[PDB]
Amino acid sequence: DMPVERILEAELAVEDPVTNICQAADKQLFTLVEWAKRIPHFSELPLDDQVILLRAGWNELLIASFSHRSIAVKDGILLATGLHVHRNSAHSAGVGAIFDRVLTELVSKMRDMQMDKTELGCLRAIVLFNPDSKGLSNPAEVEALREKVYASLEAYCKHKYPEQPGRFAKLLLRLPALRSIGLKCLEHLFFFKLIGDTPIDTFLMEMLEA
Amino acid sequence: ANEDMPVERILEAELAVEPKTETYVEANMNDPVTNICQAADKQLFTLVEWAKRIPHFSELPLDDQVILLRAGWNELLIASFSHRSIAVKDGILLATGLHVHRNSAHSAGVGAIFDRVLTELVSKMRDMQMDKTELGCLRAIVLFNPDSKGLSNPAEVEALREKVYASLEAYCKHKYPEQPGRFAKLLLRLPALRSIGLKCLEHLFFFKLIGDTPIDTFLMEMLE
Amino acid sequence: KHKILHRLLQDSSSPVDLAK
Amino acid sequence: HKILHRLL
Ligand SMILES: Cc1cc2c(cc1C1(c3ccc(C(=O)O)cn3)CC1)C(C)(C)CCC2(C)C
Ligand SMILES: Cc1cc2c(cc1C1(c3ccc(C(=O)O)cn3)CC1)C(C)(C)CCC2(C)C
Repeated sequence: DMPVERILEAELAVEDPVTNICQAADKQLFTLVEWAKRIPHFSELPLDDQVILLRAGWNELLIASFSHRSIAVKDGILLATGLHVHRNSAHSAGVGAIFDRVLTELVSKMRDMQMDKTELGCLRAIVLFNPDSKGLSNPAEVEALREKVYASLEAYCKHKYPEQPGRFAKLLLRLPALRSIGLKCLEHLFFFKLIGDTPIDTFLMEMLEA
Repeated sequence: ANEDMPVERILEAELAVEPKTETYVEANMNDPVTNICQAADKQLFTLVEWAKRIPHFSELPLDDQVILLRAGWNELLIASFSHRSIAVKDGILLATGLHVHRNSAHSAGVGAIFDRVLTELVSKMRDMQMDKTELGCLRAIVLFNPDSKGLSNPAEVEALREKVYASLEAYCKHKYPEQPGRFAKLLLRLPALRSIGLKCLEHLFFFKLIGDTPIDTFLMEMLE
Repeated sequence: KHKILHRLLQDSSSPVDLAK
Repeated sequence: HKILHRLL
């Protein structure tokens, strides 16, 4: 059993444009570890398994945290450092194409359906409890845990949005979007450090580190 | 739920493009990469026929049918042969009827992604006993991807996609009422299918640009 | 400009883009 | 690594 509130408790308890974006992400990774330890049963896993899930997941877990929090601002992103990055700001830094992907595939669909925080935290716990991640000492423990989240998400969506029967499936069907933009964000960060013209701080660099 | 997007029509389209038993017979009783790419090219012609048979696809603007197929061919094509291989041990059945064992893929130096297909798609399709109606429904959702860059009416495509997964959900708890989580974990295979399609395109781009694998004309068009 | 896909997408029972 | 491992 993982109650959906404790998941809401976890989301709540932690709260050149590209240089500011990467700085915003570096300090959210410190945040990310403290959130995960708040997800029920996560700290029960083998520690190396905990490591694997976070290194496999961090990329999409951060995208989904700032996408949801940017539903208030229009045509822009609200960074964790309090700064707003408008679309034009990003376009004339040269990251326009992927910045728009986030705007049209995630924040707008988040806004347009009014996805709430509880639902956000469940999707983040689904992304965290990823059973196909290489090298887990027991992917079926993780899998059982992913089954507890999606069960606790369906029951939530129907008790509270009974007039929206397709809502729970609408949530799950943005996860392919989150994975596809997770990967292009990574292609970008490796290209940034290849070029060497973009400062990268020590926790973010470690996540890029092999 | 089933009235305008009926599971029975999507099953019909799936069955209509199933390969013949004979072909598996005549082929199992060139190099693997070239043999896979030749198969894939063949299925591309077939994928179109399959799309015209999906309720309402023919209604979308021609530009949007084009965008939807170019945006999802690879994922669609990988979905077909994964479920087609669900009773095969450590290998895939090609649309030409030829079997490719993972040891052939490893030999040819493409085993890692081949094993991803067997571990993340095929094997889980087996553990579940995913049927062809569910396969057709998951495929219909890939086709009806409203995120596809360039779409002229993404809202209509999202409507078509909502239609499918309302009918898919209804089928599942009708046929499998003792398995409540079954609808969810059917949908959770799509992120996996997304990464593998991406990885698969990386290989094809490599083969086209730097490689020597001959590429037939429709598959080559799909990589332009 | 995608000539294969275009040519394969035509048919008799449906119009190029007019739709209800 | 050292950071993520340490924090956990
Ligand atoms: C580092 C990083 C870089 C980028 C992005 C996301 C991040 C990440 C991140 C995490 C958290 C926050 C925040 O809350 O402020 C912001 N960003 C990795 C998640 C997107 C996808 C916006 C496209 C542009 C670039 C510059 C490539
Ligand atoms: C072209 C292609 C190449 C490859 C694969 C898949 C395809 C595709 C495909 C399509 C259709 C069929 C079929 O059913 O006949 C088979 N394959 C793109 C989908 C995988 C990932 C299996 C292994 C690695 C290589 C050899 C690079």
